[PDB]
Amino acid sequence: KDLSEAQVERLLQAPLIDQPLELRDKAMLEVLYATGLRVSELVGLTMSDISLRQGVVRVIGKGNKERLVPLGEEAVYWLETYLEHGRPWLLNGVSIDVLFPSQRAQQMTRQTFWHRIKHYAVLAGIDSEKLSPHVLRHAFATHLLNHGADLRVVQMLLGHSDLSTTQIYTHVATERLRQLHQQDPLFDQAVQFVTEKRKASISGVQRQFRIGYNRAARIIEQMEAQGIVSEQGLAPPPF
Repeated sequence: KDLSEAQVERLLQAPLIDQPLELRDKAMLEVLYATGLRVSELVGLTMSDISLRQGVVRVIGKGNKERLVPLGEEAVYWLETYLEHGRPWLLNGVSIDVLFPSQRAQQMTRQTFWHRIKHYAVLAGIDSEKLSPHVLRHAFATHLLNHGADLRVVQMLLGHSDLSTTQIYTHVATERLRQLHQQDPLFDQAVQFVTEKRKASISGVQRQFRIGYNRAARIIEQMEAQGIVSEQGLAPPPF
């Protein structure tokens, strides 16, 4: 509307993670998707706003009021990965507190990050000129609410109410913070992974090739078709 789930998934998958710059953008997109943060708040995050251990980001929103927004598992993974393996290459020795610095160690603006988002939207087969931040945020929201594994209860009560983007993300943050307060080209690669590791799980295929949940799922499905795996409720091991 006009964005499909499939366009959302391609967009998140488009970044090329051997490039520090795109690995940054990958983390940025995953945070945006999970948290519903505004682009202006995203590009303004500091290192001190993140807690990977707690799984939350601190955002100064309305009234300049600090609140904690749960990041989710994918954003945590890609943040970790970015911090270890991408961000140092963006500084080249320079020392700054900006979480997502530009190519040349400066804070990005909403508009320069938006230029990045347009680049990935093209690869994803999206009209990058028609696309706007509010349409993007709302497609992220809708997709999150419909596929977040921990959000099925929220999906059931509110998925059909056609809430605003902000309302979806507020309900998502509430539910996720409640829980925290309680204590295909990859097919041949995938076949060799599953026949080797012997466990066939959507989660493992997902984290093994760092792809989205639904792509991992459609890869365990192309396998049940071709005769390779046991059914949720078979092929010999290589070597």
